[PDB]
Amino acid sequence: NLSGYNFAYLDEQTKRMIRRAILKAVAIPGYQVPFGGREMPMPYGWGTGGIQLTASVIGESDVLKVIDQGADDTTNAVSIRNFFKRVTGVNTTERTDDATLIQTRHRIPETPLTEDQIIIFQVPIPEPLRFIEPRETETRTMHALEEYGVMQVKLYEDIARFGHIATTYAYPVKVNGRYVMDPSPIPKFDNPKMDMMPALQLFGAGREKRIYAVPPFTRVESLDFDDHPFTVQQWDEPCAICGSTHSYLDEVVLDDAGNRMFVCSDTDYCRQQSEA
Amino acid sequence: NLSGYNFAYLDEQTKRMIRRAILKAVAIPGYQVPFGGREMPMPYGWGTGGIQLTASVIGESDVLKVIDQGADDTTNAVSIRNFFKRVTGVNTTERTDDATLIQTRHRIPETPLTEDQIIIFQVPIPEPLRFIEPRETETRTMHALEEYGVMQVKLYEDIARFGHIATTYAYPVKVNGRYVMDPSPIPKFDNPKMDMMPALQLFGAGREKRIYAVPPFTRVESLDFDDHPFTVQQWDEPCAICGSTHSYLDEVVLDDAGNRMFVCSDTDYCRQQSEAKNQ
Amino acid sequence: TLETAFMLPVQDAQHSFRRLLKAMSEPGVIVALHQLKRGWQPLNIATTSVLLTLADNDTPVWLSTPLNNDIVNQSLRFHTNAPLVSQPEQATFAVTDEAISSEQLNALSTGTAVAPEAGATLILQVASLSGGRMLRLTGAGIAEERMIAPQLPECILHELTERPHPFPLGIDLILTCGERLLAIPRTTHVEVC
Amino acid sequence: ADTATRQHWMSVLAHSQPAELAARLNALNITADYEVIRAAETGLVQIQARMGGTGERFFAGDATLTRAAVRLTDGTLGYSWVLGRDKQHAERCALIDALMQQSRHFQNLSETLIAPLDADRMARIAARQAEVNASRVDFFTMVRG
Amino acid sequence: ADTATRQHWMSVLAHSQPAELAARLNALNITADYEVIRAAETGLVQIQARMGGTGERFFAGDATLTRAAVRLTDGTLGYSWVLGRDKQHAERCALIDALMQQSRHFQNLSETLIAPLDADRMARIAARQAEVNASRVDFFTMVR
Amino acid sequence: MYVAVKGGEKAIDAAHALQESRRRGDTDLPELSVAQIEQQLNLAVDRVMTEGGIADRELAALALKQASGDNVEAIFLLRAYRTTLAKLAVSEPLDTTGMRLERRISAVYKDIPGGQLLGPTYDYTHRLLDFTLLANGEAPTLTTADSEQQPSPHVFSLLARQGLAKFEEDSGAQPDDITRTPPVYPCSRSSRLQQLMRGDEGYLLALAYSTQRGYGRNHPFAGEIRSGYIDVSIVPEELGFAVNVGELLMTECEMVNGFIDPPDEPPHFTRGYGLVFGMSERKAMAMALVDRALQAPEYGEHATGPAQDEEFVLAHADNVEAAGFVSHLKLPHYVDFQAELELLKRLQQEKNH
Amino acid sequence: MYVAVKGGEKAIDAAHALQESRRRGDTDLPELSVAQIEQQLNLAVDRVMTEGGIADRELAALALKQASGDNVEAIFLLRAYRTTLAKLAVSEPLDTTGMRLERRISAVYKDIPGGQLLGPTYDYTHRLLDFTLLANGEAPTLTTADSEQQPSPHVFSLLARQGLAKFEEDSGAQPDDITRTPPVYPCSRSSRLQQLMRGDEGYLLALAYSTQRGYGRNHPFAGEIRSGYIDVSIVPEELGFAVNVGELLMTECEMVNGFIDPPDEPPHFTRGYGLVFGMSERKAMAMALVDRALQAPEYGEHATGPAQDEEFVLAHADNVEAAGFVSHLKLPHYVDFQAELELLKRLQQEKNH
Ligand SMILES: O=P(O)(O)OC[C@H]1O[C@@H]2OP(=O)(O)O[C@@H]2[C@@H]1O
Ligand SMILES: [Zn+2]
Ligand SMILES: [Zn+2]
Ligand SMILES: [Zn+2]
Ligand SMILES: [Zn+2]
Repeated sequence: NLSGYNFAYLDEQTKRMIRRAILKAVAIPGYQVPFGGREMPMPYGWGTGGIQLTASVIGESDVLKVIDQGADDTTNAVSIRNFFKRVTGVNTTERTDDATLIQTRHRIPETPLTEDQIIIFQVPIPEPLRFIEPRETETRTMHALEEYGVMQVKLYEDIARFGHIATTYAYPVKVNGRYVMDPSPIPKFDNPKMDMMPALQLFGAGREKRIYAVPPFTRVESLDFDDHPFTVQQWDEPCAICGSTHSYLDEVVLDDAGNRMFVCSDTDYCRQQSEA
Repeated sequence: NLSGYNFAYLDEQTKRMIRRAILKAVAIPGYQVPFGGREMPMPYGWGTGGIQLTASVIGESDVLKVIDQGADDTTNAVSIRNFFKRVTGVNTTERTDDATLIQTRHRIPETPLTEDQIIIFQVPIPEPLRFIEPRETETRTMHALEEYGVMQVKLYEDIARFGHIATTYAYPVKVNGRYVMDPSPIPKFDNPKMDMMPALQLFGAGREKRIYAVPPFTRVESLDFDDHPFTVQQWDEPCAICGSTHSYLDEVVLDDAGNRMFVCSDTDYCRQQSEAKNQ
Repeated sequence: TLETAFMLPVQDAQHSFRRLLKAMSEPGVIVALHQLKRGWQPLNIATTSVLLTLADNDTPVWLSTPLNNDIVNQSLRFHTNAPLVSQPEQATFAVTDEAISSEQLNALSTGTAVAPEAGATLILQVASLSGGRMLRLTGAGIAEERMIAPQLPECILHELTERPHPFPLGIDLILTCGERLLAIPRTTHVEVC
Repeated sequence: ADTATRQHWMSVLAHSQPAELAARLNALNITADYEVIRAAETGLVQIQARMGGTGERFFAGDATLTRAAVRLTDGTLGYSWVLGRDKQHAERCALIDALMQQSRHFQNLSETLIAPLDADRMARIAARQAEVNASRVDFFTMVRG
Repeated sequence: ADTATRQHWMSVLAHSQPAELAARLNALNITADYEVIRAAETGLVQIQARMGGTGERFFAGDATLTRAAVRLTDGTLGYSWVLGRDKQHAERCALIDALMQQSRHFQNLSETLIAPLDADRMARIAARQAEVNASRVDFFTMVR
Repeated sequence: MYVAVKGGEKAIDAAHALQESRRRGDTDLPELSVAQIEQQLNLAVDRVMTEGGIADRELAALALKQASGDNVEAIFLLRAYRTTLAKLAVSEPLDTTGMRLERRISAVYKDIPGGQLLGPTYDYTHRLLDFTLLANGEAPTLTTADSEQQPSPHVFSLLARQGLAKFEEDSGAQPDDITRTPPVYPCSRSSRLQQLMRGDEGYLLALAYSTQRGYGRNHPFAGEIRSGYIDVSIVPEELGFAVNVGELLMTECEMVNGFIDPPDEPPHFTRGYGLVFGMSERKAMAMALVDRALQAPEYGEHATGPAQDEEFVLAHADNVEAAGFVSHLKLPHYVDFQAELELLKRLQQEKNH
Repeated sequence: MYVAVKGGEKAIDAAHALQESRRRGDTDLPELSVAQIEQQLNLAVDRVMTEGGIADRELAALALKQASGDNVEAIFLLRAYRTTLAKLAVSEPLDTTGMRLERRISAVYKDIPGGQLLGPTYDYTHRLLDFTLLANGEAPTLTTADSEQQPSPHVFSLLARQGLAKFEEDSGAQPDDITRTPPVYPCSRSSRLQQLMRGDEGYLLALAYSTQRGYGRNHPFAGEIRSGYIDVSIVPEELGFAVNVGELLMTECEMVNGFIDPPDEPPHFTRGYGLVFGMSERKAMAMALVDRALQAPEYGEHATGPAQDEEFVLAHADNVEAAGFVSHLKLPHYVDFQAELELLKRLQQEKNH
């Protein structure tokens, strides 16, 4: 408890409202449950929806793991981890194995998520079809109408415009076989990991104030065509540190002339492999 | 008589520049002469231009009269007069006829000014076309070419909308038959007093960095139409104090009920009328 | 050696400016500048007072060759720090005597229609402020009419009577004779009677 | 006393904190007689800055500048211009400049007055620079988002 | 018509100073077993203003507001709402609110606690008004 | 946009330690307390309270102390701290007629019922730096007069009872709350006033100045300025009656603006409105002027100045948004610039071989 | 019959007495010193030094103390004091390459010569109020590293030697001085920069934020932020050579603002410049952005938004003018308002009866 502040930095009213919204979202997998909180200014862009969920669901006994693009060394991830250490005092770990709360931005950890874990995803936009439908009045109703063919248009025309499905980030999915949800801009590599995961996944968008959750062991399938099944391009380049190419690789720039290298995005799995 | 500051609080370079500006303004009656105005102890828009003009002009032998809204008892007038006393230590009078330098805000004294008197005006907006044209880059050329037709169009539009000219104070004048000059924010009631006056008229826009002047016995003609002549403010009541009927009156709401009393803005003239029997 | 300046520079400059302002705002009025008791010869008392009370670093001064002495230049750039130019067109305060020529008069700066005050002031030293051609003055500063007979050169008389430079352009003339000073701004209508 | 040496000791005096300069000068106790040609005057110095640091000049405001000038019995004129308003500091700096213009005090003050002050300033600079370098950073960026 | 009196003494408590209220309450040496049913909580009170002072409502920021509740042995509930963040002050105000509803303390505390505090506040308000009215600008005066 | 950056934890912590040590300054001097800041730097606290949005003197002074005197950083701190507090109630609408006046002036009449009560004000002071403040001293003794407040009716009430202006009637419309839902332009006048009260003082001042100079003129008259304590009241659910929770020191500005000629109503004056915490009144005057300027759609007058532009005025008045925008540009964008370098280089090759 | 009496001077003197009593605040607290404000409210001091025009920390702190924390009032106090003092000299153009760096960062290049240096900053901090500052305390002992500073050439020097930018070369032109003569639009870049350095930081920050709307998500980059001590030296005529008169803490921002393709010239990155006293990083960045926006006429651009309108931006940028001419509405205007009242009464009596 930070002096002068509530536990987890949020007033209990916002916590209670977000908790009620989380319960409704769990009872309705894939549905972007609205919640009517206030406006909270934060320095780092990440947090308008993820920090709120973490504060709503974090407890004194939790172990927090903050991840930015899979990494824990990121400046924003370190800042958020320190912020939650200050306002909650929870323990923090660098291992997906020992973590009980994993706040991540645009990345699922390589390590399988076990039971008694919650993973929170920051969602810049909670409705994928905002790029097509400008007015939200039809967007809400078409979910009940099940008119999910409109979002299939971009998938259909991606191959026409480029020859292959290039939507490797924020690829839409259908969860529970009913609700079309768009996760955070996680890579196509991690989209399979959402299929019947042992852990409870929470998605929170702040600038839109919509929450949706994926209960553990919930069937979520990538949206594609039978003639063009959802496939993830295998990686043919290794990691410059541990070498293993079984994990999604991000790029780190080393110089001002464009020089760079590929390293495992999930630094925890990278360290696990390196120490092997 | 100065308490550390130079006489009149301004250094000699500043006063010399202001003096050159005043001479140019007198040589070009009605034209706004730019000058390097300095920041004064009074905030911009509180009479800094008039203060600087008086500091440049005033001498030890002058009797300074500072009136705001026609009265010497106004808070701003009190402050300006006290500042000049501190920095110059000159004689200060409330009688217009006894004064040598008169610094006014929004009023021309009811008492006619004599030959050797200089009256200095505080001007917020030296440009008479500022409200029609906010940009100085355009009004400077409009004054260069004498393209004053837009002011006449403004008066025409006022007549069309209301049937009367909307401007009531700061009523634009034509000076020496050439320059459309903005007077101080004086009532149009005072506009006729500027015509062929035997006193020198100075106009200081301290925040806007402009000085202009009207020499003695200079034609001053308020703008108007032939079928819509120039008319002055008039009240159905005399002064509640001196019974005057030719002085610019002002309202003083007495109680919440709505009881009014009209009394002279020019308090010196009011006192003159009160002591000399009543009007 | 250098010519001295005002004994009381602040008070003397203020009084000189007030006299000059009286002369300028009421053209045709002769005023006496009794604050400086010895002008910078060839410059007389009134011209020296005008220069001391108006000239400074910002105002280039052009002295006509008859008046362009050495000690006067030294004292002028020491007491006022005013730049000393060699051509009439570069001057803010032109100083000349009866020997003024038409070319010099027309070279001076009359200002611009947008900046009419960016012109020059001609400080002319005349043989006398009376006894010349009888001149009638009308305009701003003159109630009904004024009569003055200064001994003006023919070129300056033509300038005043004809005004080749339309208002607001023109040169403000300051006639000086000893301690006495007369002013004709560019807005004064002058006829030779 | 070449121009460079006078510039050096004048800069050292100007950057010296008024308190340290006063204390060290009083400890020196080498006091002489001098005539203040110019009473310590505080005014303004107009700051000229450059566009982009190397382009055309503009005026970046002003700073207070206290100037003083001193003369010695033998006719050596000393001067000082120092940012601030401490008139006593300005006249003291002018005094030391005048004293060091002459061989009587030049070598002594250079070896025991100017050098210690410059060394103190260098020590303060070094300590501050070390604690600032404690915050030296090397950021590594990542492509995409 | 006890609502008006309860409002009066509640306002006298809230407008009081924590130092004044605490000192006077300690001097009274009056205390009854109470339990804080609501722990003193400091949050926000939204400020509602009127356009032109009399027109439509708009929101003019927030202020800090502390609230506490105390239940006495007999079950009387005393509440408090004081601008600021002084939680002990809010608890004291709630305790006094509860006590003032007991017939044993109503008249006694009104004579000894509420009326003196109101008098002190009025005294300082009058002094400040005198100092402020020293700045009034006089223009006209009746003359007989 | 968002460049992920790694490897600065030690340097960032060292930088924060340096910043805090510089905020504390030289330890020889005492530590500038918060009570001192709120008592003696009261106008900075007024501005920070008004813009941040919490009318707590001590919190604003603490934020100012933490920010080393920076008003934008203090406003950020207070605005963020507002998030951790629970909305306990909504007050009754303020009744400024009941304000306990510390100051009251009216520029539209020479004198009015109640008098021109100057109160504490820097107006009419000669702004000559007071160097005696470089050392300690003693505050002047306060001359006393009649310890009474005369009826001070609002000058606009007087103008409306003459028919020269219109009373601001309450239609019962629910005020908009930007602190719950982001503004959508065009926004109702209540939302505009709420955003104006939170806007940067130095920017709304410049917009009001522009309107004065002729960029959307509204012919303003300081119809009334008031500064005083107003009682705040709530109606708790636990109880059923209104309770008084304290008083707030606030400043109210009512501007008399140019008159209009309605098609079927007598000509009358328009009016702007401003309302701020504390006694910082230029913010209230600028708020009233910009309020009148933004009332252009209400009066059907086409905008001719930037101050009449609703989106321009309101979308950039918030200090927090602009400060965050400017701070983002400082963050390491090594990758993004490398993209620009390649884009620029291709243009150089195509247009110069 | 209501004989007029004098109560003006006795009104303003009492008002000023009340204002000074309010300034001193509660007397049970020690009166905060000018040195404390200088050392702990150092960012307020930096702003007042930058906008008031005198780089004198003690004077700025005194102005803040005398203004009751009102930054605008302190700025105007310092600006009015400027008139008191005489211009003793003009320094040689400042050399920011010889800065003793308190802080040096770049958002475009990682490996800049001399190394990145976060220095004292509020960047990366959590905007959490430090309630431990409600009581006395002391900052943590500062960590230490190598005590040597490597040479730190400008980033734009690298950009220019790479052909991606144009080196800012002095042509020997005489800078314009608005303090000597009134502004004459259009203004040279020197005049614009001089005016901007005196411009209110909130107004300039809002203008810089508004310039973002012009383009999309490709924001500018802080090419180099550099805060540290610059040596000030003058060439006195008594000596003829340069004398090092002191040093000033200044912040210099060079913003990379995107590239343009001038005709008959290879495209290059346009740059904005901002120079402030002290560590006023936000003000310096806003100044750089507004400077780049006002560079429109010389780049052959069209003003899309008020920020690129030279006259509107510069005429109202000055804090003192805007504050004075907005606060002047508190001055009596009953003569002018009576003229309005008479016309409106006549209009009402003709529109209806
Ligand atoms: O800019 P300045 O300093 O010369 O102020 C001149 C005039 O501007 C303001 O407007 P106002 O006429 O109502 O009275 C004030 C003041 O007298
Ligand atoms: Zn790896
Ligand atoms: Zn009368
Ligand atoms: Zn970015
Ligand atoms: Zn006005």
